[PDB]
Amino acid sequence: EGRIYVPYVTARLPKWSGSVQDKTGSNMLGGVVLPPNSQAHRTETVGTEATRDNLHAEGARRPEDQTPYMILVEDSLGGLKRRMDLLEESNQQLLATLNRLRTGLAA
Amino acid sequence: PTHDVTTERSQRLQLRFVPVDREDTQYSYKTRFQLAVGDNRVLDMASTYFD
Repeated sequence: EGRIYVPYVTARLPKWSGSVQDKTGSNMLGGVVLPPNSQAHRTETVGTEATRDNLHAEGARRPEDQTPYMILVEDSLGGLKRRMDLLEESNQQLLATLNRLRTGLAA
Repeated sequence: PTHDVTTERSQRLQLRFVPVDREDTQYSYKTRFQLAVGDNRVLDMASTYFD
């Protein structure tokens, strides 16, 4: 492709933070505070400063990182993965069928 | 030397100050002290620390 990352003069950084996306990141005790961006972050909310568990669409503190959310290349990456899985499933079915047929014939 | 070095009158070597105000935030702790340097004395910050 001959595409030279990265041309764009760089930012110099955010300082105040939360720059990255779907880092996910966790709180205190807490755990699971959602990747900057997403609806949960937009809404001013209360009760998350000092308490664990999930009070958002995504949660439990058990599963992370960097949640594959919305649609990026990753969604295509996630979508691509899904497609691959579907293809694999289809292949299995076919195989099974064939086998059965053979058996029958033999009998 | 036997003069113009140490004082003869009573005086602590190291004082201890207590927080005049302290706020325990969910992710931060702030405390303010009223560091008082008695007259005829000189304090060298380097000798100060937070216990």
